[PDB]
Amino acid sequence: RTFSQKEMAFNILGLLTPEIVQLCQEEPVMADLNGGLQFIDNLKDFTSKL
Amino acid sequence: NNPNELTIHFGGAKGRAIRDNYIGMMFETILKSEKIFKDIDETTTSYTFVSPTGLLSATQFTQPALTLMEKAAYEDIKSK
Amino acid sequence: HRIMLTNLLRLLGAVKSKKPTDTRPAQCILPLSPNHGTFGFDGLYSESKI
Amino acid sequence: KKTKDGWEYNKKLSSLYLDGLESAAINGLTFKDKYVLVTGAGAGSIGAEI
Repeated sequence: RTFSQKEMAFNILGLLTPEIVQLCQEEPVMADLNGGLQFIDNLKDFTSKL
Repeated sequence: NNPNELTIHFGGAKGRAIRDNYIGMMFETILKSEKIFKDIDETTTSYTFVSPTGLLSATQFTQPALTLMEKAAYEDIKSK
Repeated sequence: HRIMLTNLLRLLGAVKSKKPTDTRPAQCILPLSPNHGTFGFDGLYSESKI
Repeated sequence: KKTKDGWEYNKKLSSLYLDGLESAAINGLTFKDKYVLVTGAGAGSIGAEI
């Protein structure tokens, strides 16, 4: 899937939650907000094809 | 400095330990066990002390400061 | 690249230098990318993101 | 070898590289007609031995 600016902002603002804040305090947080794009083989070629 | 305001922050492990100290502080009376800092809990990230003109006049900070100035003067006197 | 990486690290370092307190960390929301060079001609964008 | 995501150890490529190393160890390695540009090859460095 592909996000809107509002959706991405909601995701990051949730990443600014108190729970993720303390999580970052105790341990660096890697938040994959990619909408499943990592599972596409040859993303550049597929994008150019589309 | 005698700051008018002073915010203690509870971020990181040291912050959690300090918050635990503040939470464990209890005002036992006759047996009731009301907490000194009722507004501090596990979900609080900070606590602010409030004074009208300066925190050095506050009882919690005045007493340690005065006890300590007297102790330090007496210990320098002892060293002499 | 300077904007995206070097001055970013300098901003974080300046905040750290300004903080003598150790109990109020600043949460740095790094805009990481899932695509480090897989897409086409982007200059040093992928370099900075990785 | 790069999988459909990241880089993981590969048996075939590793065996090829180690076989090349074995060949270089026994018979030596010719670099004739190889035009190289090496930097950071001062005395007491890996580049100097290269």
